[PDB]
Amino acid sequence: QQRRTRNGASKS
Amino acid sequence: QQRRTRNGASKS
Amino acid sequence: QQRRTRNGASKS
Amino acid sequence: QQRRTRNGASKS
Amino acid sequence: QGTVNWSVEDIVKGINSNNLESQLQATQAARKLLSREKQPPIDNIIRAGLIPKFVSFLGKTDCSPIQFESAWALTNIASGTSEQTKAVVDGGAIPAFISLLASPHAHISEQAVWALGNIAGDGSAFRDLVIKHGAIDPLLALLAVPDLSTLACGYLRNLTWTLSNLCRNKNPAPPLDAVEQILPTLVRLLHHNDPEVLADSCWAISYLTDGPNERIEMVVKKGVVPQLVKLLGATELPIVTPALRAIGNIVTGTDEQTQKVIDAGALAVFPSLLTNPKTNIQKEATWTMSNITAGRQDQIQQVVNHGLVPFLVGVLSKADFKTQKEAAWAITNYTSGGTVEQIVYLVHCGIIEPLMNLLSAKDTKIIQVILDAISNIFQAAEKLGETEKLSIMIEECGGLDKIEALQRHENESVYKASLNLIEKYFSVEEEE
Amino acid sequence: NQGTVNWSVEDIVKGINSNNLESQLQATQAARKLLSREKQPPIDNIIRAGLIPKFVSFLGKTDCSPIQFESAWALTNIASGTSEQTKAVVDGGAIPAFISLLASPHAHISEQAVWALGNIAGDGSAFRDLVIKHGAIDPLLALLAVPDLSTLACGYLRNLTWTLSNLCRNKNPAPPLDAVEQILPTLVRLLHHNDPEVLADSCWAISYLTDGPNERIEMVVKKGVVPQLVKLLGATELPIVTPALRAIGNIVTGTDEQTQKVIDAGALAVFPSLLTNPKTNIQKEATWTMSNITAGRQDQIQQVVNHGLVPFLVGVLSKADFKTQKEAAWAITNYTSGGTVEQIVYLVHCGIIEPLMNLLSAKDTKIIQVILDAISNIFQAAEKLGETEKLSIMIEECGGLDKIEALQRHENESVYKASLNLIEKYFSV
Repeated sequence: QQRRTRNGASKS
Repeated sequence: QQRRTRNGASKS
Repeated sequence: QQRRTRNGASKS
Repeated sequence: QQRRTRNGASKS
Repeated sequence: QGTVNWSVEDIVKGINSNNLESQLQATQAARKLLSREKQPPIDNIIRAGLIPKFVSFLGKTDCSPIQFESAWALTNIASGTSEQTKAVVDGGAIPAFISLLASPHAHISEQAVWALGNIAGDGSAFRDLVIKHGAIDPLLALLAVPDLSTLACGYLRNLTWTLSNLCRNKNPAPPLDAVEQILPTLVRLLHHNDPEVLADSCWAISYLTDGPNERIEMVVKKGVVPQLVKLLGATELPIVTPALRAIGNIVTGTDEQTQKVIDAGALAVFPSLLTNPKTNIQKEATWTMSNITAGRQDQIQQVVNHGLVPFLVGVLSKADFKTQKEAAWAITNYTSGGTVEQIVYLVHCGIIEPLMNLLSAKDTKIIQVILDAISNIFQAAEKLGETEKLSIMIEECGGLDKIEALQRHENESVYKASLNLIEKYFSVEEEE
Repeated sequence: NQGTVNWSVEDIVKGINSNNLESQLQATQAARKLLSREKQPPIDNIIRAGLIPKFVSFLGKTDCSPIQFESAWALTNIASGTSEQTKAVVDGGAIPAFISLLASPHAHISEQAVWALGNIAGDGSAFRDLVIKHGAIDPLLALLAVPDLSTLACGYLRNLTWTLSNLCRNKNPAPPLDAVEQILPTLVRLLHHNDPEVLADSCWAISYLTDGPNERIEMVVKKGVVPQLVKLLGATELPIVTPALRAIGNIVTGTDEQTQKVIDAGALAVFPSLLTNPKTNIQKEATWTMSNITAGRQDQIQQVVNHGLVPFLVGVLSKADFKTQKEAAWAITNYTSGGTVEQIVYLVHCGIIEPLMNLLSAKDTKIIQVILDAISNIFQAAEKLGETEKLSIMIEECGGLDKIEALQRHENESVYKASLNLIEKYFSV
């Protein structure tokens, strides 16, 4: 699982 | 990065 | 560890 | 390396 | 029609005069030129050195007309390029406009609000300058009334919009001090009847939530999520778009903040969002769903219970590639965090073939994402002894020939990912 | 033109299409000189004149050794040109004609046939497989089938070895296995010959056959060629070291067992000179090989240590060009990845830290990941030893902390996550 910002990068 | 824009408005 | 071919990829 | 023209000995 | 006007030379002659009337006529002719449709000679007006003069007129409290005309002219100059807006700032316009916010003439006050809005909207730099001149206290004071419906419609809209620009832009983001000071007023405007006020308010909140989880907490702590979800189900697109962005931003936060969106009933309206005629809304909504399926199992279960999985499968099947990529992500997070029983349900919703069809894509990232999903699903199959069943399904969707083709191809993750799948789950005889 | 030499193509076709053998020979001679021109020989003009099939037919005339020779020379030069020009020779059916000429009692004609086949086979996998399909190998090996190779002329032996190496060259597809097993035994012999050019060509052939899957590597290795390859590795002739190093480099991409056979042959004793060779491409190849060796067992890493190679790797990492530095970085990562704690402590003692940190400034995302992985591995060994603080200070004294701090604002994901992980753990308050 991986949350991502609107650019599809990542949050973490 | 990521669109939908409306920052400057001119009065006509 | 990782063995690589001359092109620097990885041993398939 | 791959081929050689003959006189001689070269590459073409 | 749509014409007329003076020369920039005549206006200059008129403003340099000592007759107040002559200065007013010139300032009017200025406003006519800068307001004309179109190609106004902004740069020429600047070259004349008229900005400082306009700014000095803003202080002419003994003449409301020239204050108004000057405020208008400067607004239109400030509405242009950064270089043009900067000329207005270097002319000392900012503190002069802020002084005008408290004018007994509402229309002059409104114009100053507008002007400050264009300046702050230029970027975080000029935004911070506006805040550092103490523009916030006067602005909020104008909204410090019992009932907002007393204010004029255009007035309230301009104020809401200008505030939203004080919340806009990053690197740096607005000061926490300013955000904390503005938020209480923003909450009020979120509950106003006017669509444009609601739009600008949602935009303002989408800005403030577009950052670290600490900034998201400031917003959510005021209890705005329920209202945001209400505006999510609006029929008018200008409201839904920023509302969805705000919700989308909040969901990138923690599992706790995500839960508040779910509790607010956001999942009930997402079917219309995932099937919205506006492709940009589908991408945005699919992206949000993917960050929800990255949460806890209990959160994944609420996605199942609200019946969103078939809609997610739908996006994956019949959407533009950009939206499909987001869907693919949502399913990987789903299969990664989901329980075995949640993955079985996923397979029952017909995920495989749409998933395999994207395996023919030209994008490398989406392929990695899909192989991961396939692997996660196979892992759940092994705990059921249904490995053979799943393997059959995949070749019944033409998916095997697609995995076979990925045995070649560039990139290293696709090599081992594909190679591991056939060895564990297929292999034997097929062609050589 | 006129009754003179240095003919026009028009005069050559006239003489060749004549019914007079004397005039056919003169024309072919004129054609051979022309194709033996120093600069821009008119190959396309001669092809476009349709002379190839006439040349190939002459190869069949055992009644006239001279025209057989001249034609074989002509075709050899055409076959030497572009793939299109080589193809024109093949389409003219020249291959089976050359093969028939290998058994000629005229050695100088047999030699020229070997040469021709070499050029054709050298064009690529396709034409190489054509030559093999026409059954060229048996006749070729039959020429080398002698008790003592020194009886053959040096020009004759060098050609055979070279042509044979081209039958081993190229991939997609590689040479057929049965053909390789047929050639290898002869290849072993030529590897033990005394001529440096023969040795060079032999080494190239081995480097080709080993450039592939582990199965093809085992074919070569179980012939016991590794010890000789290592001997050729320590030669002074660069033309021998290069292919020998390539062969060794290929073998080491295989299994740990095969790698051990390289180490048991004493290859690690010559690598100090290879890693400091004046030619930059030798250092790269040698550092690449070392990276694959340090991807092996801990006991194999220990032999890299025992032969004193670590300070040389640190050396390459410090002063070599970026290309070679990349290979060196990989060697360190594999080392720290598979090594024991004690082996990693030794690595730090050899001063690996500062040279590693300096490469974090490089404009290459991949090497940055590699180094970050190496540093992380070292810290893990420092954890077990309970000396992460000592390692932290070292990094600070080597100017490393500032660079890891900069990689936090890096575009790549693996770079910024790895950096963050290191600061929080070891460089917090």
